[PDB]
Amino acid sequence: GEAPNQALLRILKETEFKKIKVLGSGAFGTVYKGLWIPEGEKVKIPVAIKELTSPKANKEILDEAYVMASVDNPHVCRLLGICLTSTVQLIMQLMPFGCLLDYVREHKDNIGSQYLLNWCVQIAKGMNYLEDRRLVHRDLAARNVLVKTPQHVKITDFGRAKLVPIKWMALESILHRIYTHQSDVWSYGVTVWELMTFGSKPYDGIPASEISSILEKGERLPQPPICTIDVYMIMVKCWMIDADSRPKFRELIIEFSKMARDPQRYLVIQGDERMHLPSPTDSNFDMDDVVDADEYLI
Ligand SMILES: Cc1nc2cnc(Nc3ccnc(-c4cnn(S(=O)(=O)C5CC5)c4)n3)cc2n1C(C)C
Repeated sequence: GEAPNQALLRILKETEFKKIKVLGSGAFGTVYKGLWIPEGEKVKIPVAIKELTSPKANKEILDEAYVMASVDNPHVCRLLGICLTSTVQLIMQLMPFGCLLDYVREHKDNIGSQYLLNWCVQIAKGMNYLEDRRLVHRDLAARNVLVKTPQHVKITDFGRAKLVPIKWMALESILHRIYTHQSDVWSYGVTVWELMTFGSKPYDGIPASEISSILEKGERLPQPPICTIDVYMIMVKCWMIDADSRPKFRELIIEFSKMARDPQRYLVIQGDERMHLPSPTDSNFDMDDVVDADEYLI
Protein backbone atom coordinates (compact mmCIF):
# COMPACT_ATOMS: atom_id res chain seq x y z
CA GLY A 1 0.00 0.00 0.00
CA GLU A 2 2.36 2.70 1.33
CA ALA A 3 6.14 2.53 1.69
CA PRO A 4 7.58 1.34 5.07
CA ASN A 5 8.89 4.31 7.11
CA GLN A 6 12.42 3.25 8.12
CA ALA A 7 13.19 6.54 9.95
CA LEU A 8 15.21 6.02 13.16
CA LEU A 9 13.78 7.29 16.48
CA ARG A 10 16.83 8.21 18.56
CA ILE A 11 16.37 7.89 22.35
CA LEU A 12 18.71 10.29 24.20
CA LYS A 13 19.84 10.07 27.83
CA GLU A 14 18.89 12.97 30.21
CA THR A 15 22.61 13.07 31.25
CA GLU A 16 23.77 13.84 27.66
CA PHE A 17 22.17 17.28 27.50
CA LYS A 18 21.62 20.39 29.65
CA LYS A 19 18.88 23.09 29.66
CA ILE A 20 20.34 26.64 29.70
CA LYS A 21 17.22 28.88 29.77
CA VAL A 22 13.58 29.09 28.53
CA LEU A 23 13.34 30.26 24.87
CA GLY A 24 9.53 30.34 24.85
CA SER A 25 6.38 29.22 26.69
CA GLY A 26 2.71 29.26 25.64
CA ALA A 27 -0.24 27.13 24.38
CA PHE A 28 2.35 25.16 22.30
CA GLY A 29 4.09 24.19 25.58
CA THR A 30 7.59 25.21 26.74
CA VAL A 31 10.79 25.28 24.59
CA TYR A 32 14.27 25.45 26.27
CA LYS A 33 17.75 26.41 24.88
CA GLY A 34 20.31 23.63 25.56
CA LEU A 35 23.56 21.86 24.66
CA TRP A 36 23.83 18.21 23.58
CA ILE A 37 27.16 16.54 24.37
CA PRO A 38 26.83 12.97 22.98
CA GLU A 39 28.91 9.92 24.16
CA GLY A 40 32.69 10.45 23.95
CA GLU A 41 32.13 12.22 20.61
CA LYS A 42 33.97 15.55 21.43
CA VAL A 43 31.02 17.66 20.01
CA LYS A 44 28.71 20.26 21.60
CA ILE A 45 25.43 20.59 19.65
CA PRO A 46 23.24 23.70 20.38
CA VAL A 47 19.67 22.36 20.81
CA ALA A 48 16.03 23.37 21.50
CA ILE A 49 14.09 21.09 23.91
CA LYS A 50 10.25 20.98 23.65
CA GLU A 51 7.77 19.61 26.24
CA LEU A 52 3.94 20.03 26.09
CA THR A 53 2.41 14.68 33.06
CA SER A 54 -0.70 13.27 31.32
CA PRO A 55 -1.08 10.15 29.07
CA LYS A 56 -3.01 12.08 26.32
CA ALA A 57 -0.32 14.85 26.12
CA ASN A 58 2.41 12.12 25.72
CA LYS A 59 0.35 10.63 22.85
CA GLU A 60 0.20 14.03 21.04
CA ILE A 61 3.93 14.85 21.49
CA LEU A 62 4.81 11.31 20.25
CA ASP A 63 2.64 11.96 17.16
CA GLU A 64 4.77 15.12 16.56
CA ALA A 65 7.95 13.00 17.16
CA TYR A 66 6.73 10.49 14.53
CA VAL A 67 6.30 13.21 11.85
CA MET A 68 9.39 15.28 12.88
CA ALA A 69 11.68 12.16 12.81
CA SER A 70 10.38 11.28 9.32
CA VAL A 71 11.31 14.53 7.54
CA ASP A 72 14.75 15.35 6.02
CA ASN A 73 15.12 18.56 3.99
CA PRO A 74 17.15 21.83 4.35
CA HIS A 75 13.92 23.89 4.67
CA VAL A 76 12.07 21.61 7.16
CA CYS A 77 12.95 20.97 10.89
CA ARG A 78 13.94 17.34 11.74
CA LEU A 79 13.89 15.65 15.20
CA LEU A 80 17.34 14.92 16.63
CA GLY A 81 15.86 12.55 19.22
CA ILE A 82 13.60 12.19 22.25
CA CYS A 83 14.29 11.94 25.95
CA LEU A 84 12.08 9.58 27.96
CA THR A 85 11.70 11.32 31.35
CA SER A 86 8.44 11.82 33.40
CA THR A 87 7.43 14.14 30.48
CA VAL A 88 8.62 13.06 26.98
CA GLN A 89 10.95 15.77 25.56
CA LEU A 90 11.62 16.50 21.85
CA ILE A 91 15.25 17.39 21.03
CA MET A 92 15.59 19.65 18.00
CA GLN A 93 18.03 22.06 16.33
CA LEU A 94 18.51 25.52 17.91
CA MET A 95 17.26 28.18 15.44
CA PRO A 96 19.12 31.15 17.04
CA PHE A 97 16.99 33.90 15.43
CA GLY A 98 13.68 32.37 16.67
CA CYS A 99 10.51 32.45 14.61
CA LEU A 100 10.13 34.47 11.38
CA LEU A 101 7.02 36.30 12.66
CA ASP A 102 8.91 38.02 15.50
CA TYR A 103 12.00 38.47 13.30
CA VAL A 104 10.09 40.51 10.65
CA ARG A 105 8.55 42.70 13.46
CA GLU A 106 11.87 43.24 15.35
CA HIS A 107 14.07 43.73 12.21
CA LYS A 108 11.51 45.53 9.91
CA ASP A 109 13.81 48.55 9.33
CA ASN A 110 16.62 46.22 8.05
CA ILE A 111 14.60 43.75 5.96
CA GLY A 112 14.90 44.18 2.20
CA SER A 113 13.13 42.70 -0.87
CA GLN A 114 15.87 40.04 -1.44
CA TYR A 115 15.41 38.60 2.08
CA LEU A 116 11.58 38.64 1.78
CA LEU A 117 11.51 36.90 -1.64
CA ASN A 118 14.17 34.29 -0.67
CA TRP A 119 12.14 33.36 2.47
CA CYS A 120 9.14 32.79 0.12
CA VAL A 121 11.20 30.41 -2.11
CA GLN A 122 12.53 28.56 1.00
CA ILE A 123 9.06 28.17 2.56
CA ALA A 124 7.71 26.91 -0.83
CA LYS A 125 10.70 24.42 -1.13
CA GLY A 126 9.99 23.03 2.37
CA MET A 127 6.27 22.81 1.61
CA ASN A 128 6.92 21.09 -1.77
CA TYR A 129 9.08 18.54 0.15
CA LEU A 130 6.18 17.82 2.57
CA GLU A 131 3.96 17.33 -0.52
CA ASP A 132 6.49 14.78 -1.96
CA ARG A 133 6.45 13.02 1.47
CA ARG A 134 2.55 13.00 1.11
CA LEU A 135 2.36 15.11 4.37
CA VAL A 136 -0.23 17.90 4.82
CA HIS A 137 1.09 20.46 7.40
CA ARG A 138 -2.41 21.86 8.40
CA ASP A 139 -0.76 24.71 10.41
CA LEU A 140 1.54 26.70 8.11
CA ALA A 141 1.98 30.31 9.39
CA ALA A 142 4.90 32.81 9.84
CA ARG A 143 4.92 31.76 13.59
CA ASN A 144 5.83 28.16 12.46
CA VAL A 145 8.84 29.22 10.32
CA LEU A 146 12.11 29.35 12.25
CA VAL A 147 15.24 31.31 11.47
CA LYS A 148 18.58 29.42 11.46
CA THR A 149 20.32 32.52 9.98
CA PRO A 150 18.64 35.58 8.31
CA GLN A 151 19.43 33.79 5.00
CA HIS A 152 18.16 30.30 6.07
CA VAL A 153 14.60 29.54 7.26
CA LYS A 154 12.85 26.17 8.03
CA ILE A 155 9.23 25.04 8.57
CA THR A 156 8.36 23.47 11.96
CA ASP A 157 5.39 22.45 14.28
CA PHE A 158 4.22 19.01 13.14
CA GLY A 159 1.55 18.76 15.91
CA ARG A 160 -1.22 18.79 13.23
CA ALA A 161 0.72 17.22 10.27
CA LYS A 162 -1.21 14.29 8.72
CA LEU A 163 -1.08 12.05 5.57
CA VAL A 164 -7.86 25.71 15.17
CA PRO A 165 -6.04 28.42 13.04
CA ILE A 166 -9.11 29.84 11.16
CA LYS A 167 -7.33 33.02 9.87
CA TRP A 168 -4.74 30.83 7.96
CA MET A 169 -7.29 28.21 6.85
CA ALA A 170 -8.67 27.51 3.38
CA LEU A 171 -12.45 27.87 3.17
CA GLU A 172 -12.95 24.07 2.50
CA SER A 173 -11.10 23.48 5.82
CA ILE A 174 -13.22 25.96 7.88
CA LEU A 175 -16.51 24.67 6.42
CA HIS A 176 -15.87 20.96 5.80
CA ARG A 177 -12.64 20.01 7.69
CA ILE A 178 -11.05 19.15 4.26
CA TYR A 179 -7.25 19.45 4.34
CA THR A 180 -5.11 18.97 1.22
CA HIS A 181 -1.72 20.22 -0.13
CA GLN A 182 -3.90 22.92 -1.83
CA SER A 183 -5.29 23.96 1.57
CA ASP A 184 -1.62 24.36 2.73
CA VAL A 185 -1.17 26.64 -0.37
CA TRP A 186 -3.95 28.89 1.07
CA SER A 187 -2.00 29.09 4.39
CA TYR A 188 1.18 29.79 2.37
CA GLY A 189 -0.51 32.89 0.82
CA VAL A 190 -1.38 34.13 4.37
CA THR A 191 2.25 33.39 5.54
CA VAL A 192 3.55 35.53 2.60
CA TRP A 193 1.04 38.29 3.51
CA GLU A 194 2.34 38.23 7.14
CA LEU A 195 5.96 38.67 5.84
CA MET A 196 5.11 41.43 3.33
CA THR A 197 3.30 43.44 6.07
CA PHE A 198 6.29 42.90 8.47
CA GLY A 199 4.25 40.70 10.80
CA SER A 200 0.72 42.14 10.68
CA LYS A 201 -2.07 40.03 12.24
CA PRO A 202 -4.45 38.78 9.42
CA TYR A 203 -8.00 40.25 9.72
CA ASP A 204 -7.11 42.16 12.93
CA GLY A 205 -10.15 42.76 15.13
CA ILE A 206 -12.44 40.40 13.14
CA PRO A 207 -13.64 37.39 15.27
CA ALA A 208 -12.82 33.90 13.83
CA SER A 209 -16.59 33.06 13.67
CA GLU A 210 -17.02 35.89 11.04
CA ILE A 211 -14.11 34.76 8.74
CA SER A 212 -16.06 32.01 6.84
CA SER A 213 -18.77 34.61 5.82
CA ILE A 214 -16.07 37.23 4.94
CA LEU A 215 -14.28 34.78 2.54
CA GLU A 216 -17.63 33.62 1.05
CA LYS A 217 -18.52 37.30 0.24
CA GLY A 218 -15.25 37.45 -1.74
CA GLU A 219 -13.16 39.52 0.73
CA ARG A 220 -9.42 38.74 0.93
CA LEU A 221 -6.42 40.15 2.89
CA PRO A 222 -5.46 43.62 1.48
CA GLN A 223 -2.51 44.35 -0.85
CA PRO A 224 0.50 45.20 1.41
CA PRO A 225 2.07 48.66 0.58
CA ILE A 226 5.45 47.17 -0.49
CA CYS A 227 3.74 44.65 -2.86
CA THR A 228 3.55 45.13 -6.57
CA ILE A 229 0.46 43.75 -8.33
CA ASP A 230 2.85 40.89 -9.44
CA VAL A 231 3.38 39.75 -5.79
CA TYR A 232 -0.24 40.47 -4.63
CA MET A 233 -1.70 38.50 -7.62
CA ILE A 234 0.28 35.42 -6.36
CA MET A 235 -1.22 35.76 -2.85
CA VAL A 236 -4.69 36.16 -4.38
CA LYS A 237 -4.21 32.96 -6.49
CA CYS A 238 -3.44 31.09 -3.21
CA TRP A 239 -6.90 32.30 -1.93
CA MET A 240 -9.13 31.07 -4.81
CA ILE A 241 -12.33 29.13 -3.90
CA ASP A 242 -11.40 26.23 -6.28
CA ALA A 243 -8.38 24.46 -4.66
CA ASP A 244 -7.22 23.08 -8.04
CA SER A 245 -7.07 26.73 -9.34
CA ARG A 246 -4.51 27.65 -6.62
CA PRO A 247 -0.79 27.42 -7.53
CA LYS A 248 1.20 24.30 -6.67
CA PHE A 249 4.21 24.67 -4.33
CA ARG A 250 6.56 23.75 -7.21
CA GLU A 251 5.11 26.77 -9.22
CA LEU A 252 5.54 29.10 -6.17
CA ILE A 253 9.30 28.13 -6.05
CA ILE A 254 9.59 29.09 -9.75
CA GLU A 255 7.58 32.38 -9.50
CA PHE A 256 9.34 33.69 -6.39
CA SER A 257 12.80 32.60 -7.81
CA LYS A 258 12.28 34.67 -11.02
CA MET A 259 11.35 37.59 -8.70
CA ALA A 260 14.31 37.00 -6.33
CA ARG A 261 16.64 37.64 -9.36
CA ASP A 262 15.37 41.29 -9.60
CA PRO A 263 13.76 41.99 -6.16
CA GLN A 264 13.34 45.81 -6.55
CA ARG A 265 10.97 45.22 -9.54
CA TYR A 266 8.61 43.19 -7.26
CA LEU A 267 8.89 44.79 -3.77
CA VAL A 268 9.12 48.53 -3.14
CA ILE A 269 10.88 49.21 0.19
CA GLN A 270 12.16 52.71 1.22
CA GLY A 271 15.94 52.48 1.62
CA ASP A 272 16.25 48.91 0.25
CA GLU A 273 19.71 47.27 -0.50
CA ARG A 274 21.51 49.58 2.05
CA MET A 275 19.79 47.30 4.65
CA HIS A 276 22.13 44.81 6.40
CA LEU A 277 21.31 41.66 8.46
CA PRO A 278 23.73 39.36 10.49
CA SER A 279 25.72 36.82 8.39
CA PRO A 280 28.04 33.85 9.41
CA THR A 281 30.87 35.99 7.83
CA ASP A 282 30.39 38.73 10.56
CA SER A 283 32.01 39.29 14.03
CA ASN A 284 30.63 37.49 17.14
CA PHE A 285 27.87 35.66 15.15
CA ASP A 286 33.52 27.19 26.04
CA MET A 287 32.40 27.28 22.32
CA ASP A 288 35.40 25.19 21.04
CA ASP A 289 33.76 21.85 20.02
CA VAL A 290 30.45 23.45 18.94
CA VAL A 291 28.84 21.84 15.82
CA ASP A 292 25.47 22.78 14.35
CA ALA A 293 22.91 19.92 14.03
CA ASP A 294 23.02 20.31 10.16
CA GLU A 295 26.69 19.19 10.38
CA TYR A 296 26.15 16.53 13.04
CA LEU A 297 25.25 13.36 11.13
CA ILE A 298 24.27 9.84 12.46
C1 LIG B 1 11.95 31.79 20.60
C2 LIG B 1 12.56 30.54 20.01
N1 LIG B 1 13.86 30.42 19.85
C3 LIG B 1 14.15 29.20 19.30
C4 LIG B 1 15.32 28.53 18.92
N2 LIG B 1 15.24 27.31 18.38
C5 LIG B 1 14.09 26.65 18.21
N3 LIG B 1 14.14 25.35 17.67
C6 LIG B 1 13.12 24.57 17.14
C7 LIG B 1 13.44 23.69 16.10
C8 LIG B 1 12.43 22.90 15.56
N4 LIG B 1 11.19 23.00 16.05
C9 LIG B 1 10.91 23.82 17.06
C10 LIG B 1 9.49 23.91 17.52
C11 LIG B 1 8.49 22.93 17.37
N5 LIG B 1 7.36 23.41 17.82
N6 LIG B 1 7.59 24.73 18.24
S1 LIG B 1 6.45 25.79 18.87
O1 LIG B 1 5.36 24.94 19.25
O2 LIG B 1 7.19 26.54 19.84
C12 LIG B 1 5.95 26.87 17.50
C13 LIG B 1 4.63 27.63 17.66
C14 LIG B 1 5.95 28.38 17.72
C15 LIG B 1 8.89 25.01 18.04
N7 LIG B 1 11.85 24.60 17.60
C16 LIG B 1 12.89 27.23 18.61
C17 LIG B 1 12.91 28.53 19.14
N8 LIG B 1 11.93 29.39 19.59
C18 LIG B 1 10.51 28.99 19.58
C19 LIG B 1 9.87 28.89 20.97
C20 LIG B 1 9.69 29.74 18.53
